[PDB]
Amino acid sequence: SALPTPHEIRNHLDDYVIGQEQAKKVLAVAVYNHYKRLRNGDTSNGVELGKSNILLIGPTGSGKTLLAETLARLLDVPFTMADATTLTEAGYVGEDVENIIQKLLQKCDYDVQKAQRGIVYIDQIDKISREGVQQALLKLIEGTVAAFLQVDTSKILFICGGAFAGLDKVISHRVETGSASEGELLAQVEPEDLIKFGLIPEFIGRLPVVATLNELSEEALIQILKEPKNALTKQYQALFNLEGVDLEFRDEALDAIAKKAMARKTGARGLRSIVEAALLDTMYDLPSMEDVEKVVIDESVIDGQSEPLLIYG
Amino acid sequence: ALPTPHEIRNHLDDYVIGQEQAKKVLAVAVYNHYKRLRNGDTSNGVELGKNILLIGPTGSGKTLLAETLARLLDVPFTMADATTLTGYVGEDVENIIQKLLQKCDYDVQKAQRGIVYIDQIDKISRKSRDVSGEGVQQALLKLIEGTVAAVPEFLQVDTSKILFICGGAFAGLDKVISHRASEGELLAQVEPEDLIKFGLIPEFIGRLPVVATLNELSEEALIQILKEPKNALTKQYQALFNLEGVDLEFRDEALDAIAKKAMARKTGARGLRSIVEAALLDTMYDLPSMEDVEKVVIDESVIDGQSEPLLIYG
Amino acid sequence: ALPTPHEIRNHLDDYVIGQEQAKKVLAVAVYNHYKRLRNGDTSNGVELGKSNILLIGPTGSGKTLLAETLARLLDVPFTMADATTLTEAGYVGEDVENIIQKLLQKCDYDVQKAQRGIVYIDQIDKISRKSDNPRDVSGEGVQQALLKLIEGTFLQVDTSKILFICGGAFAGLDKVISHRVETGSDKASEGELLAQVEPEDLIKFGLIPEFIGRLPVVATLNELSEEALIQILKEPKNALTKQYQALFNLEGVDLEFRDEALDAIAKKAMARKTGARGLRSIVEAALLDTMYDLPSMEDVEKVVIDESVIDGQSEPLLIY
Amino acid sequence: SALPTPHEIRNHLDDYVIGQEQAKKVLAVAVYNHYKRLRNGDTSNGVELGKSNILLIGPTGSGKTLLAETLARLLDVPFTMADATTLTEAGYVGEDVENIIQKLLQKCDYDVQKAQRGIVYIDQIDKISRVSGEGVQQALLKLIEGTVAAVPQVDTSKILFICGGAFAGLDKVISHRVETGASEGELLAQVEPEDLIKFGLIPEFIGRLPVVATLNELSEEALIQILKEPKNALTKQYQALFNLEGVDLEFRDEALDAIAKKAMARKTGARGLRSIVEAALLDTMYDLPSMEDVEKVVIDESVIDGQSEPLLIYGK
Amino acid sequence: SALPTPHEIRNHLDDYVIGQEQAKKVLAVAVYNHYKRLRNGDTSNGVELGKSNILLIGPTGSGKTLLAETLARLLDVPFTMADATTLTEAGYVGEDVENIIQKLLQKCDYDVQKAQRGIVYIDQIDKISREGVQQALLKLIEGTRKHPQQEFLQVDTSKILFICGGAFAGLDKVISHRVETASEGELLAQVEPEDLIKFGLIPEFIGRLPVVATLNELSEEALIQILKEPKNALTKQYQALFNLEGVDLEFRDEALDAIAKKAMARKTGARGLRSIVEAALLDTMYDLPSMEDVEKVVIDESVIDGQSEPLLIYG
Amino acid sequence: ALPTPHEIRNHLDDYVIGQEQAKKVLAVAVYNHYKRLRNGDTGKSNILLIGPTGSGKTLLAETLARLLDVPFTMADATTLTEAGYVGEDVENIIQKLLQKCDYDVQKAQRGIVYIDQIDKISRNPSITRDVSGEGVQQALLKLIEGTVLQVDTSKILFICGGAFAGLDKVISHRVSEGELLAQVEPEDLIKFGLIPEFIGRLPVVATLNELSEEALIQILKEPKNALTKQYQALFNLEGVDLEFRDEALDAIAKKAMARKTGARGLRSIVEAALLDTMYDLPSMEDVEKVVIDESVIDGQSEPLLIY
Ligand SMILES: Nc1ncnc2c1ncn2[C@@H]1O[C@H](COP(=O)(O)OP(=O)(O)O)[C@@H](O)[C@H]1O
Ligand SMILES: Nc1ncnc2c1ncn2[C@@H]1O[C@H](COP(=O)(O)OP(=O)(O)O)[C@@H](O)[C@H]1O
Ligand SMILES: Nc1ncnc2c1ncn2[C@@H]1O[C@H](COP(=O)(O)OP(=O)(O)O)[C@@H](O)[C@H]1O
Ligand SMILES: Nc1ncnc2c1ncn2[C@@H]1O[C@H](COP(=O)(O)OP(=O)(O)O)[C@@H](O)[C@H]1O
Ligand SMILES: [Mg+2]
Ligand SMILES: [Mg+2]
Repeated sequence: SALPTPHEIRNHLDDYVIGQEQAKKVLAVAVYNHYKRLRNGDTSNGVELGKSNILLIGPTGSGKTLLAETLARLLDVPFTMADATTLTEAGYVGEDVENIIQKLLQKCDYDVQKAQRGIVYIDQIDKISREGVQQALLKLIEGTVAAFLQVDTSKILFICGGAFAGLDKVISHRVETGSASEGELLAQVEPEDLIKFGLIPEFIGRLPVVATLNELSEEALIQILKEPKNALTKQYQALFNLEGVDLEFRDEALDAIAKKAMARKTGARGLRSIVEAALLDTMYDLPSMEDVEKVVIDESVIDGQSEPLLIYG
Repeated sequence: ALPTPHEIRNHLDDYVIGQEQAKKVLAVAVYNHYKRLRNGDTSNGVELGKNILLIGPTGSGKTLLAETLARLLDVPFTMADATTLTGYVGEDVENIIQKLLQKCDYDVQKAQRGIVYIDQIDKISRKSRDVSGEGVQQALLKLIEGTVAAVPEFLQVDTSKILFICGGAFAGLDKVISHRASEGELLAQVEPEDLIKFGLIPEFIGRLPVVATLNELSEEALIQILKEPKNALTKQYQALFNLEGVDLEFRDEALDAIAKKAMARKTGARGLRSIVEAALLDTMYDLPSMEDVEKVVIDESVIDGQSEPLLIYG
Repeated sequence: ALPTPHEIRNHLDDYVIGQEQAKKVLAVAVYNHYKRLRNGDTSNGVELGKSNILLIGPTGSGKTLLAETLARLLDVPFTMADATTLTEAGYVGEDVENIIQKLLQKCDYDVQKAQRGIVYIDQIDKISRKSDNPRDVSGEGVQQALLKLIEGTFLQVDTSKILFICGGAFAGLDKVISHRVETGSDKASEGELLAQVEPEDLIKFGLIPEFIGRLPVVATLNELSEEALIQILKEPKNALTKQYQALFNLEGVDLEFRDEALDAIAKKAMARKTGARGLRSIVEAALLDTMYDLPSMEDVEKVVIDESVIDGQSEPLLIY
Repeated sequence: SALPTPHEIRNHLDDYVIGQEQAKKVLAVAVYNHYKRLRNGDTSNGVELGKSNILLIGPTGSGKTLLAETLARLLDVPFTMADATTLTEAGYVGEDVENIIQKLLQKCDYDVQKAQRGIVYIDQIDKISRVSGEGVQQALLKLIEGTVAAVPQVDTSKILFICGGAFAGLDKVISHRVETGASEGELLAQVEPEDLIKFGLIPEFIGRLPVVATLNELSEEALIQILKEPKNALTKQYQALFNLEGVDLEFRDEALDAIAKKAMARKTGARGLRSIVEAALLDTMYDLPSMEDVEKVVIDESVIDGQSEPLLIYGK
Repeated sequence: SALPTPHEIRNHLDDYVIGQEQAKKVLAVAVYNHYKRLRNGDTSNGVELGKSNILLIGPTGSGKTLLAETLARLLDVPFTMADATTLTEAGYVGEDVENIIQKLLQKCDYDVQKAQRGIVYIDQIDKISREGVQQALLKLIEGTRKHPQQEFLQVDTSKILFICGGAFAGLDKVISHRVETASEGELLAQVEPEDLIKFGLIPEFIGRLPVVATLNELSEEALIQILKEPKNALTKQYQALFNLEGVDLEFRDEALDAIAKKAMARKTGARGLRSIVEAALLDTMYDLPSMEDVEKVVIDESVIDGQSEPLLIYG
Repeated sequence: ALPTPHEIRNHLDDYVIGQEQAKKVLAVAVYNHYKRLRNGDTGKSNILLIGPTGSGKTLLAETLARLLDVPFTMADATTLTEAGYVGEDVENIIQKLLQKCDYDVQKAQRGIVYIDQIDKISRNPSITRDVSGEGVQQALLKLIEGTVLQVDTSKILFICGGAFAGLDKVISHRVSEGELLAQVEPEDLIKFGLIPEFIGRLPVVATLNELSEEALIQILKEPKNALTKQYQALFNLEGVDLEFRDEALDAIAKKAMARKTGARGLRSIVEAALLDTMYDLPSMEDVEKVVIDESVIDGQSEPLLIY
C-alpha cells in the first residue's frame, strides 16, 4: 500500500503529542526515509546498507516514549520498548539484549519480515554512560546473512531516548565563545558533546539523527490533559460514562493539575497519579449512588479539601 | 457479582484490619477492571491504559488481600513468586497461565476473569541470580499484554483480560522517596519515578498505574506466617524439640499473642523469631536435662512471659 | 556423647567470666547445631534451623574466647577470620574460600571433620554499609559473598554443616536500638538495650536482610565489670600478674601487685573501652622503667601500688 | 602470490579513505607482513620474530576506525572493535578483555583458525594512559602476548591488533622533547616511543606496538573530496535518497566548499560532515514528498548562511 | 656467656643512633626479656611467658631500621629485613613468608638454633592496612646429608623476634580524635592498640605486637650529631677513606650544619645525608689520588653552595 | 698497582663518548671499592646506573672490569624474575663468575657483576606464573648481602643498570629530563617501587643523558631479536636477501642519537628507510637488497637492487 509523506506523519503525531514541532519534523523525515529505503531495498548500489537510527534527547515526561509508540501505530508496525539502565552493567544482559529481539519477535509474531519493519525504543541510554553495554547495541543494530534471529537487525528502526541531565552543561562549555535557555542549548548539540558525556564514538556514529524535546510548559500539560486522542480526561470521562455519569473538568481544575505536576517535576507521566487521586473517593462510592453529572473544580484538585460537585436527575 | 467498590471494601474489612485507603484503591481498581472487561476497552471511540502494585511490609496483608478479592468475586486465583522464576524461562511465565486454567477447570473465559498475584517484584529490582529475576520480569511484562499460545484445539486465553496484582516490600523505596514508624505518609507520596530509581523499568511501571500502600502489619497474616509456611518458625522449633523426644505444641492464642507483640514493635515478620526464641530459651536450655512427653506454649507464656511453658511428664 | 547445654555452659564458666546470658544462648545454639548434624538433620524433607550465631559485645568482652572455647569443649576444628580483610574484592570472594582451606588444614584435611568445624568472623559490624563511620559497594559484596558460604555449597566440602559465629562491637548499634525502643520522651543501660536488639536494628545499622536472616541466634555480651577485669588479672592460669611475677622471678626478685593497683588497672582499661585486650598494654607501661633497670639492681622484691599505675608518676617500691 | 600486495592493499584503501597516503603505505606493509608471516608460520626462522602491532595516531574523524575496518574487508578477515575507555574500568576487570575474543569468534562463526587471522581495533588508547587503569594495559598487553583460554581455543598471538588514539597531549611532548624550532603533520612524524612513555603509556605496551602510523588533519580540499569521491560519499547518498522521489539533487561546488569550511571550524573532521548536510536538507526533505519538482540545487548561500532555501526547479 | 642488661643494650644503641632515648629504653627491655625467655624456656615455674614482639612507629628516616639492625649486631644474632609491600596483593605471599625464613637461614649458616634466636624486621607495616597478609604475618608472628635446604622448615617462627616498623601517616590524626573531648611525638606517646585498629590493623595482629615504640622527627641538631658522633658516622667513614691516601679530612662545624640544613629541605631525613656529603666530596675524591696534599678542609661554602672546592693544604 | 680515578676515567673515555659526570662517579666508586679491598677492610660502594637504553651502561661496566683485569659477568633481572622453578637463579651468576675466574675464590671476590633492567622488577598480579619483581628484589638482595665452595658476595662489586622510564616523573612531582635525573634521591627510587633495603645497598647513583653510538650499533645486530635480523627475516619470506652495510648501521645510530630517542627510536628510523622498498618489493623479483649509509643518512638514494 501507499506510504504516508513526512507531512502526513507529522500531522498524526500532532494528535497524540503536544508541541515539540521541531522534533516531530525530524522524526517524520527520519522515519519516512527509513521505510522508503527499506522498500527500495537495502540500497540503490548496495552501499548504504539501509540502516538508520534516531536519538531522542529530552527531559523526563517530555513525550519521547509517546513519540516512538505513536510512530509505530501510524505505520502499523510492531513496536517494542526496552530500558538501557536495566541493561547496563550486566553480561547476561548482553545475552538479554537479544531479549529485546525476543521481545519484538513476540509482538511481531515471529513473522521476521514484519520484525524487520518494526521499531525498537531504548530508554535511559544516557544513564549507561559515565560503554560495553553500548557495544551490545551496536552488535544489536547489525545483522549479517551468509545464505534465534532469522532477520538481520540492520533493517529494524532504532530510537534511543535519554534525559542527558549533564549534557546541557558540556554543550555550554563547548559553546562558551563570544565574539532556562535549555532549548537553545540542545539545538547546538553535536556528536562530540555526546562523546564527552560518555557515549562511545562508535555508538554515536550509528545514531546520525538527533531530535531534541523541550521541557513541557504549564499550558503544554493542560493540552496534554485534553487534546490527545487518549488524554487522561477523555479516559476518565469514558470510565464515568459506563456508570451513566458525565464527568466534567473545569479549565481551572486542569490548570491546577498541571501546576502540581510541574512542582513534582514528574512531567506528563505524573499527571495520571494526580488525577487518579482527585477522583479516588468519588470513583469509590459512585457506583453506589445515581447522579447525572460530576464536576471537578480546581478546589477539589489542588487543596483536595473539597469533594467534587454532584448533580442529580 | 460485580459488587460496587463500597461492597468490595466492606468484604475486605472482614479479612484485613486497617489500611482503609489501600482497601478503597483496590476496590476501585478491581471494580473498574471487571466493569471495563465486560464492556471492553474497544468501542466508544476511546482506549484505556488499564493493574495494581501493592507496596507494604512483609506480613501486612498483601497476599491476603489478593486472595480475598478473588473469593468475593468468585474468580479463579493464582499466586506466583518473583524469586522462584522457574532454561528458556518461558515456561515459568506460561505455567502461571496454565495453573490459572487448571484452577479454572480449563474454561478460557473464566481464566480471563482470573486474578494473578506476583510476589517479590521488589526483589527483581535492587537499589545501591539478580539477572535471572529481572529477565523474568521482562518475560512477565510480556504476559500481561497480548495472547499467549497454548502449550503444545489449543484454544488459548488472552492474557490482557486477566487482572495482575504485584506485591513487594520495597525496603529501599522508603529512602529514594524521601530523597526525591510513620513511613506511611512517605509511601503516599510514592511516584512512578521513585520506582524507576528503585530499579523498575519504565515499561513495567506504566503497566502498573495503580499503587496501593500499607501502613500497618496484619495480625492474621503474621499468625499464618508462623504456621503455614513450610519453613514456619513453629515447625522449625517443633523439629528441634522432636530431636529431644519432646512434643512442642503452640496454642492458637499463643501464636496470636506472638503477632500482637511483633506488631507493637513494628519489627514485622523478622521480629517474630526473636519473640519465639525468647519464649523457648529457658526451656530449650534445661530441656535436655529432664524427661517429659510434651511441652505446651500458651498466650500467658508469651505475652506476660510470667509463666513458663507447660510440661507434661511421663 | 553430646554435652547438654547445661554442661556446655558449665565448661564455658571455667574459661569465661560473666556473660551468663550469652553463654546460655551459645550453649543452646551449639547443642542444637551439632544435635541436628548428628541426626543428619531430617530424612527426606523437613525443616531445620541454620543455628548460625551473631555475637554482639564491646571490645575485650570475650567474643573470641567464647568461640575458641566452644570448639575446644567439642573437640572440633576452629578457624578465625577478619571481615575487614575480606571487604573490597572480587578476588577476596576467592579469598573467602581460603577460610575453608585453613579449616581443612587444622582438620587434617578430613572433609567430614571440617563440616563439624566452627568458623568465627570478627569485625562484622565494620563491613556494614551505612552513613555512620563513612568502600560501601565493596563491604556489601563481602556480606553477600560470605552470605553464600553461610548457606553452604577442589576440597568438595559443603559449608552448610559448619557453624558460623560472627562477632562485632557494633558501636553505633546502641544508638539505633535506643531510637526505636524509646517511649515518648530513657533506657537503663547498654546491656539492657542490647537485649532489646532486633534484626531491623541491624538492618538500619548497615547489615543486609538476607545476611541477618542467616544469623538467627543473637548473643549479647556485657561490658566486663571492674571486678571481672580484676579477676582476669589474677585468677587465670596465665594471668598477666602471674606472667610478670614469673619474669621478675628469674631475676631473683618478688613482684607484688597491690589490690588497689589491680583495680587501678581495670579502671584505666574501662576508660579506654579496650576491655581485657587493653590490660597488657597498661601493665607493660607501668612496669617498663622497672624492668629496664631491674637487671642492674640487687633488691629482694618490688611492690606495685595504685600510685605507680594510675598516676604513673611514682616508681614501684623497691625492697632491699 | 595469492595474498594481496602492499601496493594492492593501499589501492583498496584509497577507495574508502581519502588522503593519509603515508599512513596507508605503513598499514599496507604492516598488514601484508603480518599475514605473510602467518601463512609461512610463526617465527619459522631460527631468529626470533616479533608480531607487528599497529598504533594509529590521528585526530578524531581522521579515518583511523575506517582504515581498520577496510583492511579486514580487503583480506576477508573477521574484524571486531573495542574501546579502551569502555574496558578501562570494570568490576570484572581484565577478564572482560577476553570477551572481545568471544566477539571475534561470533563474527567468525566460531572458527578457531579464522579467529587467529582476525583483526582487533582498540579505540581511545590514549585515554587509559594517565592508573590501576594502566593495569588494564597489562591485561590488554597479555592478550598481545597470547595463550588466553577461549570459551571451549584462540591464539591471540596470531591475531593482529590495531590501537587508535587522538593523543591530544602527545603533540606537546613531541615538540617539547625535540624542542621544535602549525607543523602538526610534521611534528607527528617525529613521534617516538619515548614521547608515548612521557604521555603515560607503559614501555612494555609500546614495545608491543612496533608499527606507528600518523594521520594528517583533513585539508579543506580533503573534506570536499570526501563529500564527492568515495563510493559511500554523503552527496551520493542524499542524491540517491532524492532520486527515490524522482528528484535530481545537485550540489554546487561552492556548496561543497561551504560544507567543508563549516566542518573545519567545528574541528569535528569528517564525522561532522553528515550533521551539517542533514541540517541543510532537513526542511527540503520534509516537504519534498508533498510537492513535485524535477530537481533541487544546493548552493553555498543555502548551506553557510542557512538563510535561503534550496532552489526548486519544475522539470518539463 | 651472660645476657646483656637493658642498660648495656641502650648504651650500645646510643653509639649508632642519635636521640630516640625513649624508644631505645623500650626496645632494650623488649629485646632483653625476649632472649631472657628463650634461655629459661617457654614455660617458667608452671606459667607460660608471653612473647613480646615489637611495633616501631616513627617518621621515615628516623632510625627504625637502624635500630633493628643495631640490636642484632650487639647481640651477635642473625638479622634479616623484609618489606610488607612485596608480600601484599598476592597469593604467593604465604610462600614468601617461608622465603623470609630461608633468608634468615642463609645469613645464619642454616643453623636452625641460631636462626630461631634471630631477628626479623618488617618495614612498611602501615602500608598493608587500607590485610590477608596480616593473616599470613599473624600466623608467622604467632609461630609454627643434603646440600639443599632439606628440612628448611625444621625452624619454627615462634622463637624468632619480630620487629615491625611503619610511618603510620594517618595514625597521628586517629590519636587526636580520641584525645579531644617532637610535638608529634607527644601525640604518638598516647597511642593505644585501639588507634591501630581504627587505622586498619586487625585486632589479632595488634595483639601479637604488645610492645609499641615511637620515634621523633629528626631536628637539625640531631642530623649534625648523626654526622659525627655515631661509630659509623659519615664524617668518620670519609675521613678513613681520605686516610688511605695519607690525607687528613676535616669538616668545619659550619659545614656539618650546612649539610643538615640541606637534608631537612629534602625531608629525606638521615637517609639523604650520605648523598649530600658524597656530592660535596666527589670532585675531591676523584683528583685526590693524583696529587700530594697534607690535609683537606670542607667548609659550609663548599657544601651548601657547591661553588667553592675544599681547601687544600700542602706539606 | 691500582689505577687512579683519573686513570680510570681516562680509560673510559676511549670506550664511551660523553657522560663525563657518570664516569667520574664510577671512577671514584670503583677506586674506593678496590682500595678498600686492598690492604684489607681495616663495606658497600655498590653502584646504580640510571640511563636510557643504549646509553653505555653495559659497556661502562665491561670496560671497568677489563681495565682492572677483574672477572666480570652480566645478569638480567627479567631472566632472574622466575628465579627458576626450583632453587635460586641468583646463585647461578656467582657460578658463572667463578668459571670466568677459573674457580679462584679470591679473584671471584674481586669480580664485578652487572645486573640489567633493575627498574623492571619494581612493581594486578592476576595469578601470573611469572614471579613478582618485588620478590625478585629480595632474591637479588640476598645476593648483594653476603652469604653466611663458599663465596661471600660482599667483596664483589655490584653494578645495577636501568632505564627507569617512570622515575623522571616521580622526581618532577617531588620537586629538563637530564637535569632532573641529577636531583634523584633514594626517596624517588622508593616511590618508583624499589624497597628501602635494596636502595640502601646502592649508595652510589650515576646518570647518563645521551646515547652511545657503539652500543646502538651493537643493539642493531647482536641481539637475537635485533632489528636487522627481524627485517632480514621479513625480506626472506619474499625470497630476497637483505644486507645492511656497516656504514648504514652507524648512520642509523647517529640519527637515533641526534633525536635522543634511544634504542626504541631505532625501529622508526629503519622502518622509514625500508618503507618504500618493502612497499613495492612484492611486485618485483630480485635476489637481494643492499642498504648503504646513503640510503639511511640522506634518504637521498634508494637501496641497491640485485636481480
Ligand atoms: N506532548 C505530549 N502530548 C500528549 N501527551 C503526552 C505528551 N508528553 C507526554 N504525554 C503523555 O505522558 C506520558 C509520559 O510521556 P513520555 O513519553 O514518557 O515522556 P518521556 O519519554 O520524556 O519520559 C505518556 O504516556 C503520554 O501519554
Ligand atoms: N570473660 C572473660 N574471661 C576470661 N578471659 C577473658 C574474658 N574476656 C576477655 N578475656 C581475655 O582477654 C583476651 C581477649 O578477649 P576477646 O575474646 O578477644 O574479647 P573480644 O572478642 O570481645 O575482643 C583473651 O585472651 C582472654 O584471656
Ligand atoms: N580520510 C577519509 N576519507 C574518506 N572518509 C573519511 C576519512 N576520514 C573519515 N571519514 C568519514 O568519517 C567517518 C568517521 O571516520 P573515522 O574512521 O571514525 O575516523 P577516526 O577513526 O579518526 O574517528 C566515516 O564514516 C568516514 O566515511
Ligand atoms: N637517629 C638516628 N641516628 C643515627 N642515624 C640515623 C638515625 N636515623 C636514621 N639514621 C640513618 O639514616 C638511614 C636510614 O634510616 P632508617 O632507620 O632506615 O629509616 P626509617 O626510620 O624510615 O626506617 C640509616 O642508614 C641510618 O644510618
Ligand atoms: Mg622525540
Ligand atoms: Mg645513609
